[PDB]
Amino acid sequence: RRDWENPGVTQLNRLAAHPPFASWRNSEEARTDRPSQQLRSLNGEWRFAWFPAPEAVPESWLECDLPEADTVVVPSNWQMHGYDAPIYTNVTYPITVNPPFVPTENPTGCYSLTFNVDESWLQEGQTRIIFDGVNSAFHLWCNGRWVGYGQDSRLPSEFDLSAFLRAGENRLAVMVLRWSDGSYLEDQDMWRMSGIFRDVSLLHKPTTQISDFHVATRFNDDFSRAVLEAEVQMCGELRDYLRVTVSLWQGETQVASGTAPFGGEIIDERGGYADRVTLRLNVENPKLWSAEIPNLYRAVVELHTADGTLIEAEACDVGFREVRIENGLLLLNGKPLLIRGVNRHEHHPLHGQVMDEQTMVQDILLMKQNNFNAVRCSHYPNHPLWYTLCDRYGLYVVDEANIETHGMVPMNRLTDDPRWLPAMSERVTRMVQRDRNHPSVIIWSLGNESGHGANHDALYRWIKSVDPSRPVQYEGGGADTTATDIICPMYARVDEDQPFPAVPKWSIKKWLSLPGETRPLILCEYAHAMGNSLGGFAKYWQAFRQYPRLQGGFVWDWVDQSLIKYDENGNPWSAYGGDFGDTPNDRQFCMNGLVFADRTPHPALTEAKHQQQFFQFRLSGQTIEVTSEYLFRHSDNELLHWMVALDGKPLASGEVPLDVAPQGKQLIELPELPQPESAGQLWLTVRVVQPNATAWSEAGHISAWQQWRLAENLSVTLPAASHAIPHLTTSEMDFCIELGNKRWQFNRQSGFLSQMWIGDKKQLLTPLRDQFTRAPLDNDIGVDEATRIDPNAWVERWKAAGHYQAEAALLQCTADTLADAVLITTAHAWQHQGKTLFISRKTYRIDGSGQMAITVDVEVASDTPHPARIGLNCQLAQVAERVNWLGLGPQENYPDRLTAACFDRWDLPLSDMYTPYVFPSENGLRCGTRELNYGPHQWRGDFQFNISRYSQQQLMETSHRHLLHAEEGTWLNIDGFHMGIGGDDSWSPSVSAEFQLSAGRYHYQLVWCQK
Amino acid sequence: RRDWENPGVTQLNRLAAHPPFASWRNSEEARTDRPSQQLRSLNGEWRFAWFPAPEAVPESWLECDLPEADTVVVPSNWQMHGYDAPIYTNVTYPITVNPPFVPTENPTGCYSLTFNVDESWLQEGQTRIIFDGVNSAFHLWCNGRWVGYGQDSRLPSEFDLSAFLRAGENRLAVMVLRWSDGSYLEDQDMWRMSGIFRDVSLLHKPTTQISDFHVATRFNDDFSRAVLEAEVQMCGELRDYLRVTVSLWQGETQVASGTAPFGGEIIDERGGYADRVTLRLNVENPKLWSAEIPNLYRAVVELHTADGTLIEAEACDVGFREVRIENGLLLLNGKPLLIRGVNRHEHHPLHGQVMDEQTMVQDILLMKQNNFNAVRCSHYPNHPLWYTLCDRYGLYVVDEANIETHGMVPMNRLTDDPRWLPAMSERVTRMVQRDRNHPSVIIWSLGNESGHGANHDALYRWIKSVDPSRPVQYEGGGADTTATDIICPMYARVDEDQPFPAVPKWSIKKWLSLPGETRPLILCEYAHAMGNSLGGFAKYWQAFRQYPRLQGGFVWDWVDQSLIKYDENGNPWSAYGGDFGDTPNDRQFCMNGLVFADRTPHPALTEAKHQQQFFQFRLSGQTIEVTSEYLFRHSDNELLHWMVALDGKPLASGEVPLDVAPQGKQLIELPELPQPESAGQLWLTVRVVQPNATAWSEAGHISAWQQWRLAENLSVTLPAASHAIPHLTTSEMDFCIELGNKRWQFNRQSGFLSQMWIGDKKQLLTPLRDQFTRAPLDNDIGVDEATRIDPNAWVERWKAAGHYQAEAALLQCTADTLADAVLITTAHAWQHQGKTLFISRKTYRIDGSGQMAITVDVEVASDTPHPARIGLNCQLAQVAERVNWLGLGPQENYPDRLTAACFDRWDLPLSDMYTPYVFPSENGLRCGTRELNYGPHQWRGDFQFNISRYSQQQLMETSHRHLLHAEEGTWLNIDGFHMGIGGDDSWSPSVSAEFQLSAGRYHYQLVWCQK
Ligand SMILES: [Mg+2]
Ligand SMILES: [Mg+2]
Ligand SMILES: [Mg+2]
Ligand SMILES: [Mg+2]
Ligand SMILES: [Mg+2]
Ligand SMILES: [Mg+2]
Ligand SMILES: [Mg+2]
Ligand SMILES: [Mg+2]
Ligand code: NA
Ligand code: NA
Ligand code: NA
Ligand code: NA
Ligand code: NA
Ligand code: NA
Ligand code: NA
Ligand code: NA
Repeated sequence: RRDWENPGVTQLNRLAAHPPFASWRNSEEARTDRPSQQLRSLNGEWRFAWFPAPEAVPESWLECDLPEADTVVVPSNWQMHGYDAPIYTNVTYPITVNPPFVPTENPTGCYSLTFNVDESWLQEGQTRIIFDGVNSAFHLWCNGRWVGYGQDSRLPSEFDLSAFLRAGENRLAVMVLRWSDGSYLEDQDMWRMSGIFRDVSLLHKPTTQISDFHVATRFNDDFSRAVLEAEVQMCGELRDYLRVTVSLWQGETQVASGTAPFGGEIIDERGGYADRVTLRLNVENPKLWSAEIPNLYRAVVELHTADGTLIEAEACDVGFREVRIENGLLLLNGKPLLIRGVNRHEHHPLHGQVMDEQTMVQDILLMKQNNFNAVRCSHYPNHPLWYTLCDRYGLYVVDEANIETHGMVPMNRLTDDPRWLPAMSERVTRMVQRDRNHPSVIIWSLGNESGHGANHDALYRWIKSVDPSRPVQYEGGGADTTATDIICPMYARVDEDQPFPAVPKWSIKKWLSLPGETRPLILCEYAHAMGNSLGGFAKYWQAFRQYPRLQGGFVWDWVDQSLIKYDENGNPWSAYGGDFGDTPNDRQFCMNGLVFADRTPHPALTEAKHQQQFFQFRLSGQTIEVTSEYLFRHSDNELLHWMVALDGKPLASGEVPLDVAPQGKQLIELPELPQPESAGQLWLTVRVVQPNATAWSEAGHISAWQQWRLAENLSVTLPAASHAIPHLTTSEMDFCIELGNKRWQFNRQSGFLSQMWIGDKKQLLTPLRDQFTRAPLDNDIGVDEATRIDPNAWVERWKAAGHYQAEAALLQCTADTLADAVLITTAHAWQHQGKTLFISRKTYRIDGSGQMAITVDVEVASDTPHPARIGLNCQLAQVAERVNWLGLGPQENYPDRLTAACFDRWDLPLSDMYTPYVFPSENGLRCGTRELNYGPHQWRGDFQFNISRYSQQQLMETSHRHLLHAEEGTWLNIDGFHMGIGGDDSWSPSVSAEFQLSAGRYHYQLVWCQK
Repeated sequence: RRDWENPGVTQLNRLAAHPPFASWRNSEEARTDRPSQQLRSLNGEWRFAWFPAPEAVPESWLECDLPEADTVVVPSNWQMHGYDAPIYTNVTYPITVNPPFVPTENPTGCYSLTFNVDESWLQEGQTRIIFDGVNSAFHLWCNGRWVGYGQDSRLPSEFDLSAFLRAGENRLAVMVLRWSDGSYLEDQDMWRMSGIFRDVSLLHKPTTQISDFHVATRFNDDFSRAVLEAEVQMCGELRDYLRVTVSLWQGETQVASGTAPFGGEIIDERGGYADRVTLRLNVENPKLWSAEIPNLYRAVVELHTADGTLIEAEACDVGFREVRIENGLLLLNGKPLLIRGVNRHEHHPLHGQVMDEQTMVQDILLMKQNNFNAVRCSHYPNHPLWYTLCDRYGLYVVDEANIETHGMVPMNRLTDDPRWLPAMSERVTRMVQRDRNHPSVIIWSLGNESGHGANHDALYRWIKSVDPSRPVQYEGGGADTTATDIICPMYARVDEDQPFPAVPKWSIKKWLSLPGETRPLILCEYAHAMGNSLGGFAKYWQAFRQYPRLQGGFVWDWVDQSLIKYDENGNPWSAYGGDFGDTPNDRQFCMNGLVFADRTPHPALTEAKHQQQFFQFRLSGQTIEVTSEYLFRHSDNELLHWMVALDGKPLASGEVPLDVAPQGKQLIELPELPQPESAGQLWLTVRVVQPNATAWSEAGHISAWQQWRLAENLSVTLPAASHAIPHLTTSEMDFCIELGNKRWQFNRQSGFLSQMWIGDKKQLLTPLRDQFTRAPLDNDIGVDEATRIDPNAWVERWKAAGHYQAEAALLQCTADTLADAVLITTAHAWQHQGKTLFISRKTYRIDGSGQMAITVDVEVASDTPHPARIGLNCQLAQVAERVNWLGLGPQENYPDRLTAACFDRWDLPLSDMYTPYVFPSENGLRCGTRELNYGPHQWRGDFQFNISRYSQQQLMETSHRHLLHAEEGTWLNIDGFHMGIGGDDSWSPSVSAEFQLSAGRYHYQLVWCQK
């Protein structure tokens, strides 16, 4: 019947959706959340054979294992075992757009398992199989007989096997299709994979059973009284002796309990639900759930006879919290939230889209350690364990339906079509039925990038009707449609409007106050963290803090979707789109994470942590004012450490207990600090330290920091009068300068310093030259292709203007002998096709102390695109182990992403001065640097620098980090000025005006000496 | 696969729904609505075989005609051809409630047709087959090859036959199932039938085609300017040369036109619809559509080339009107509606549920002639022609989705279940897609009696999104849920609350002003017209007129659902539930009509016509004030006739043209009327007559009437002195009175007048006795049955109290001789089990003029249920041809249903004094009667009476009208007092307090003489 090419058939013989069941037959096991004998895992070694189409599958496979089959681990994606290629495409569907049809060549995965069933399971009750995740559609047979069919890759499909099984050995056969009509609703920007990629389980339920239960918590005005309402539904043999008991536990203490027979209130002319009961439990002074303090109770639902026979028990964690929107604000337990969120795909570099507990916990720990309090399930319901972990560790969750039709033209072509309403309804309704009891879920989402269709409006109303406890949001069709309670745009900028036709992205500040608008605004996606990014992140956070109705957002996104491949030597490397022969593909656009695929942080993670801090600081004279942004908790695991240093030299430090109420303030007066006689800038650094370990952090965890300049004493002392005078030697081709053990050589044809000697050892492999370009960042490139040129992207503007190919023409090169120095004066013009782009005028003053003072003045043509940098570069002959600097660090920082960096004396291995972005670009810059030390060299001034074994040219020319080779010596880039990195999005120019090098004239000065 | 036991499969290979198409290939034929050669009817003689289940159908039937098959007319219901029994059940499902399963014995109708097509249809283009109505589900084969499957009995199912067609003879095979999962949504209170019961057609469209079009009309503040917006969608290959023109025609004049290429506005990030276009046409001073003046334009939609070649055209009638709810009022073109509505099922006594143009037109004519302006499609989409007729004749329509789940427990079991959302959605969405261009449709309804579920809220929102031009209503779950724009209760009473748990029926006046309530109230069902009913109808209309937000209602219902059966002699009779061996059944509950099945009016229809009049009248002195209730039309076809009569004798008359603006008033001063010295009451009668014929009425049509009492001159003159004196003869057993040739005999054992003679001829066949009971009306019975007794019903209260069994104990019987008269005095006690129910005290005075004056004083025990009547009855020996009376008439009238009746001298054949209700009961009463003449007899007083060949006993004991036999002589019932008939509903006591006989003591007087 080709059910996989029919959106009218999304399942056959599939059981109703419900909250997580375990069918405990002992109430104490249910209370403690211990394993249930009635819930078995079928994970492990299965048999697998790959076919190019379902028509290629032999009939014998239904009755008998195929000899050519392999033994593989389940859950798995079959692409991860090498059976066919994973495909990375963003918007464009991986199949021809011809709904509801899929390709005749439809990769088919034939899974089978021989497994044991105990006689006891078949003597009574009901045995069901549960497939938590099958991508994208499947038929199931048991012992050769057809059972049913399922679609929706991201929710459990359950089938009754009671009539199919025999005692002892049984065989399942599962035919999994890569493509189905469901694929039209699964166009998320991610790797396209397939298989049985979540858990498989066997569940025994009694004939008379709990078939559904809902838990709600309502509160009085000040949250001092609550009512827990539990609606319980049964299936099977309905009798007067039946009862439900709901008991509520706080650890080992029972706080509340209620018992009732079945038979709900009358609801209409035909009566009520005889198979339902609602229990209402009064709870005095409930401990409330938040991401700050994830207080949980345990609810045990016992189905039993009145006279005391437990039939079965189910249970869940209960978090007492109210979510409501009032007067334009999203409130949790009466207080306005500030969402420090991130979007998180389910991705593992080795296992693909298979999730494990260890990876989930690792992610949650890192998120909380970096001041995140919220996660969006981009863009599908997650593995069931995710919600349990968010309940327990404390993260707010946006649970999102598995509906994305991005590649349709227009985007709402399916979502406005009533014929696709059934398929869409199932993806929304079965999510809600599964996840509605989790306190961590605070907002429902209708899916992602599917335009706005009448189906969205219908399903919005459905959710509002069945679950009034949670707002519903949806970004499609302009972010503020009738299908959303929250204005939830993606990549709307802070101040700048983007007035696209039909779906404009207004400035978020402006959006709030459009005529008639009252809703809160929380960005579903913002700060696109692709490669060297998160420029302008601080601008979002300032706006969030200033505007009550700007309640935060979810960063895009958590983890790079890179996959591991192996070279000829068997060494692993990170692969992206196209690396598996997948075509068409979207190359590196799958890597947008704050962390690498192996969960190593990108530098941008520290900027997020800092801007998302829960304590705010102000300094007034000697007094530090600390303000708490916590809504519910006191600062009961926090001390403030302070330190004052003079140009990195510690002068005084202390620690003070933090005792701040939520939303409260504490004033801390610093002790009397002695005025230092020595020249330099005094800097105050404060850090909030957590003395005690928590569920999510180690003792000594730093949660917040801030820095201020204190008193500065400008140096007025003159350097000691030099004994010697440098000697100049002139030839037609060179100016040569000598002083003691030092020599400098300036080439008179090029006008550059071409060599230096310390003692007898040469210092340069390439001359010291101006540099006005950078190896383009992902944000500089956007959607620019070799086959599809985007002329608006920064890289294309620079290329078209000739920035990368401009040749220095020498205008002036002179030498003068002074009383105590030699002065070299140069001027160069950079030209492309008769156009002068830049002029650089320099002096080099070499004095009797051996120091070389370099003054640089640059003119930039007003009509050329603003340059990426204004600086110098050279390749140093030496490779040293360490890099030591006085300036911002320790991590990579750029002009629009340097708030997290602190001014101090930093010392790192050379390798740490390179950031291994999978797609290579300009990287490793440190800004605000006053002194740099490397080998025998010292540079002083006020500059930005990077230092590495890789030239800008190599970074520019290499597509993958594993293909980079260390060059001879060390490439040094020292910039007077560097352009912002941007990142509001990564497909259009996003560098704000104040971070563009538009001044026309630029001045910087450096001293180069030997330390 | 048993697709008929799966609510997830409602169709296979079915084409999208759309407005009525004809694929005109000539624009003038489209404009004039003439036949299209591309649309063929397949109605006529088909081959048919009946089977007990689909499993019994032989495979050979797919390939060739079954020899055992019969030739039958299609469309038809196979029950009407006698292949199996139609079932009448109200609430209880006709199948075991076990969703989604149906009985294994599932009557299966195998239809086939041999046909050929035009050569050119085999050449190119798309040939589809359209089944307008198949009950309840079907599979389709063409030339032995399976095509598809369909459900929903009340909307067209269309399938592409292009790839199945062959040269020469083709064969259709249609397997129709009586029961399917669709049956769970089709539990309407009606006969349960099956088959291909609406049209079958073939439609040949081009491959490049108009696939959908929507027409909208928006207005400025005073309706002097309109914009017609037409959205047009195509299927097939897009070409740059393609255009759409929409032209608007007022008869033969083109008033507006717009032309554009395809390609709609940008709607999201992916662009717009390249396969759609919206045309906007400015219309100055549009003629507006209303039921009062159904002004229509013709919209012609042409798919054509830029250089003028027509590809195809579609078209519809356009009515310019705005429907909105504002400030709690339902407005049409800015004016508040008063709905004079009726519910109408599609029913024919011979053809079952097959509708034809002639019957539809007959219904509309009768509805408009009886002052109805609105119809509710209870409870499913109607035959497509219905809406066209309502567009053109002018009736407001509520279009209702084919969803009723009344028999579920509770009522919302399916409608609150997300697994039934897909099946429900199609029944709503496909109705809107079909009917949205009809101006007569002003309100969408989500179905009937299915409780209130989340699926209702979802679909409510879907309609509001897709079609903002019409309010959405739904009565289920308490009539004021979140799924309705209009408070739309069924059988809510005017003043009396019915505070049922969960779903109370408040007094409609009270309902409006409940805290927070703002919506209009229009009863979806009221005034249940079952048998002798419509008591208290005037109370509704008084309330509707007084309360702005009470905007009327829909009477239940238009036509009795009786079916024709034939007796042994071939004579037809009207049959109801159970008469076909159908069991369980709900007997006469299928007959609730204002008209009989053959469209003959019940007496109740005139009460409806009168109360629904469009002119209101007041009298002050000699001035008649006429007020128009029309919203839009002037009284341009109206003449007022007035007449004054003294006790039925015409005294003066005249006529005046009505010249009244909508909502306006006209004063008409009556001339100087001559004062009659002759005693009696003067009565004024006015009637509004339409001099000119219309589309819906004949010349001379009476649309309104009213009566007033004018001057009364009481008679003070004494009658002529008696010439003779009556003589008394006494025996132990009798008092006999003689005067001339007249004799009266009073039985001294019984205490009643047992005989009268004129000469030798006996006048009585049964003695003249008190009567306190009536043959129970349907309203007296309710849901009371032999198997399940309902003690609250009036009939059960009367039976339990012994009213029907009470025996007359004689207390007193005396005779006195006066100066000119003989006086008989009697007293009787009616008792049951020692309890005295009633006491009757009488005097009979027989004077020398031969007149018998009867004075009756009755005492009714306060603790007995109030009696049905207080009167006398006898069986007269005489059978005469005519009945002449001075009182209310000419039609049957009761105390709570007599406003339409007029006081005058009436003269009818005896048969007209009997109302042939299919279920026999008390009938034919006429009230307010001062004089009754029958043969030689005259009765005078102030009484109610009925007169017929049927005793109350026979009417009470006979289940069907055709089983009644004329008894010897004539049964006369003369009541001093008669109880109301009620009818607010027919399953609970509904007679209002003021019409119950609760006064305890009653007096009346009569004179019996020979004329
Ligand atoms: Mg499918
Ligand atoms: Mg216990
Ligand atoms: Mg046993
Ligand atoms: Mg997308
Ligand atoms: Mg700072
Ligand atoms: Mg079905
Ligand atoms: Mg019903
Ligand atoms: Mg009247
Ligand atoms: Na805010
Ligand atoms: Na991406
Ligand atoms: Na503390
Ligand atoms: Na690169
Ligand atoms: Na009204
Ligand atoms: Na009925
Ligand atoms: Na007139
Ligand atoms: Na009867």
